[PDB]
Amino acid sequence: SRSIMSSLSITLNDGSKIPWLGFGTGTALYTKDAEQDVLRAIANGIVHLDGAQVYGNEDSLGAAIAASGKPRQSLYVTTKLAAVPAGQNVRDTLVTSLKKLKLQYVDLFLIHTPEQHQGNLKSVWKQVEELQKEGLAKSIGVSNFRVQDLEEILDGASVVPAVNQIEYHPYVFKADQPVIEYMKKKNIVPTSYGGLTPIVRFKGGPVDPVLASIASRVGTTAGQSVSEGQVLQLWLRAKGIPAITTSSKEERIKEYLATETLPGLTPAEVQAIDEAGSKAHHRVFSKFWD
Repeated sequence: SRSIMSSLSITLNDGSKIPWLGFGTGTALYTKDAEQDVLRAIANGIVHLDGAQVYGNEDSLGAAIAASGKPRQSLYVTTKLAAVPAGQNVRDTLVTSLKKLKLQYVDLFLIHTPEQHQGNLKSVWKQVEELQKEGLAKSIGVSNFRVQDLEEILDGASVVPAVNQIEYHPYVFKADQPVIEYMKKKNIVPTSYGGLTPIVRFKGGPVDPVLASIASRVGTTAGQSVSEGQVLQLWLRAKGIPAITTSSKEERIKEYLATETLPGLTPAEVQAIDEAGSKAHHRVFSKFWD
């Protein structure tokens, strides 16, 4: 049965392994849908589940884990700090998350965005470092942090964030080159959300014929049909960047799973996607980056 051990994973700077393929509750409107989506993801073999405080779906993620019958120790669970409610501290929010998730610890706890902690980034990160010492979060990281934001929290830090979860796909490749290079020097692993943006929101752009050509190649090598969407995930796999996905259709979930083991892209293929993506800038989330 699929588990963290039995799945493709990426090693973090603290020694632990995060599964390369993840599934996120995202901005799912109804918790009833969110629960069924996570159940579908676990049942089809995804073992990395991404939640957040701010969208209220931790309860459904916890209920789905309990209802799936899969041992919690087989699964990697992430959640993310929203704004700190008045009269509370960071630890208070994680205790609340863990009660909703029905867990004793999360595998990964992230600051969801620097925009919610303006003037307090150093303080918040120190609090997150203490939550790792306390045993409530195995690994700690950030989300949507620019180079400027990382410099701020790294000044006088005892722990370097294990990951920076960001929007990442070919249409932000050119703009993100500085933060990607910075993270590589500090050994911060980027993780991707929004990986299918080019073909879901901007179909008809310059990357499409490149994806079509590469999908035909990968499919010929593998002996099965391969989609443009699967090539976008192989692009992330080739860069060592975990892909957090969002679609709930069992047919698409099975497509995602296949990308874990499809033939990898060659250097010329990755470069061709980099180039074609660099012909357009389309940033869908965290617009303060622009």
